[PDB]
Amino acid sequence: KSEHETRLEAKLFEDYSSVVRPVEDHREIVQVTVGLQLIQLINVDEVNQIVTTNVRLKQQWVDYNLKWNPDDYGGVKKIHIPSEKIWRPDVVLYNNADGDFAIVKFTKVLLDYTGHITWTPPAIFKSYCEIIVTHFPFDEQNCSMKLGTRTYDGSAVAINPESDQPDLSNFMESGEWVIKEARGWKHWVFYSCCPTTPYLDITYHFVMQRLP
Amino acid sequence: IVCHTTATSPISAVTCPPGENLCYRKMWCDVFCSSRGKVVELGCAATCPSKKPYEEVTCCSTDKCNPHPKQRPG
Ligand SMILES: *[C@@H]1O[C@H](CO)[C@@H](O[C@@H]2O[C@H](CO)[C@@H](O[C@@H]3O[C@H](CO[C@H]4O[C@H](CO[C@H]5O[C@H](CO)[C@@H](O)[C@H](O)[C@@H]5O[C@H]5O[C@H](CO)[C@@H](O)[C@H](O)[C@@H]5O)[C@@H](O)[C@H](O[C@H]5O[C@H](CO)[C@@H](O)[C@H](O)[C@@H]5O)[C@@H]4O)[C@@H](O)[C@H](O[C@H]4O[C@H](CO)[C@@H](O)[C@H](O)[C@@H]4O[C@H]4O[C@H](CO)[C@@H](O)[C@H](O)[C@@H]4O[C@H]4O[C@H](CO)[C@@H](O)[C@H](O)[C@@H]4O)[C@@H]3O)[C@H](O)[C@H]2NC(C)=O)[C@H](O)[C@H]1NC(C)=O
Repeated sequence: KSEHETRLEAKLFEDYSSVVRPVEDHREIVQVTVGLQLIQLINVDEVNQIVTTNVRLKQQWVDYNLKWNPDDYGGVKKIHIPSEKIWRPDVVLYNNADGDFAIVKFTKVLLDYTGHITWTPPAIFKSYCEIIVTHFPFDEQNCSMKLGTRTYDGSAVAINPESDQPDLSNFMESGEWVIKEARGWKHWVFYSCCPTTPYLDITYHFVMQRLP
Repeated sequence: IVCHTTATSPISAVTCPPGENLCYRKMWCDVFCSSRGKVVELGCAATCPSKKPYEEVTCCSTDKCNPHPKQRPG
């Protein structure tokens, strides 16, 4: 129990570095599964067409150096540890309407003996929305959220959507708006600094409509 | 006309389709401009794409005349 967990945590971090990618050979590309969970629309600014939403960004990846044998620690096969203690891909929202990056809370991660990490930090995103002016009335807007690693490019870390659609299983509906459609799309983007290596992003969007 | 394109990764050169006779390059700054430089979009077009206040678009009619800004055209 708690006696063994304390033990294994000390063991795991006695010689650990959160500054280098958790792969045995630097040629390896870290595979990170990313899944956006929409929790609640908390603010709607119709003049600027900005919506503030409460979300959670579920991230999963394996840390080569964080493995162990359950038998060596009283059968413990999983433990919770502060996210600040390990390497993280630094996935960020970068089309935050007000600020240039969203509000986030570094919650604990779930780590199992195989080195598999599950991190689901909550965040407050501010997104610009585009009015869908196809049909009258124009009571529909398309809000997007672009996510990608702040520093690493596609040859170091690869983010892959957990699903084609954001997770709305824990979404608290509004009494005045409804989410009609929502999807995430992965893109390979090139920047002027780098002609050969693309930077990756997963952009999630949701179309919301005012109820009659 | 053969044009460079960012529709593929890595960037590649493709025979532009019927109707598309221009090669173009669009660049603009996003939140990472100070470090990665401007976003680069390359492709084929029938007519030069509209430019925005925050977009920089250039068009041309020679083979591979729209390379990544860090590479020679042609
Ligand atoms: C609300 O606002 C939202 C935000 O603005 C808005 O979101 C946008 O929605 C649209 C959809 O409506 C999104 O458009 C799609 O984008 C997809 C992803 O685009 C990126 O990736 C592609 C592909 O890159 C891969 O493939 C090439 C080679 O083809 C490689 O070179 C790459 O390395 C890469 O390879 C990996 O991935 C492959 C899988 O695709 C693997 O095979 C491979 O092994 C690798 O793993 C790039 O080309 C894109 O580049 C373009 O865009 C960037 C920047 O965005 C530019 O810089 C660049 O110059 C290019 O312009 C980009 O990086 C597209 O894949 C997807 O394309 C399909 O649909 C379109 C149109 O419908 C077709 O023209 C196209 O041919 C594709 O067709 C296939 O899929 C459709 C289904 O949609 C089928 O109908 C069709 O028959 C065909 O099917 C075949 O292929 C399928 C797989 O692709 C397969 O499933 C089928 O079985 C079949 O074989 C499309 O363009 C857009 O991204 C969103 N934008 C954002 C910002 O999120 C939303 O619309 C708004 N909503 C409303 C209601 O208003």
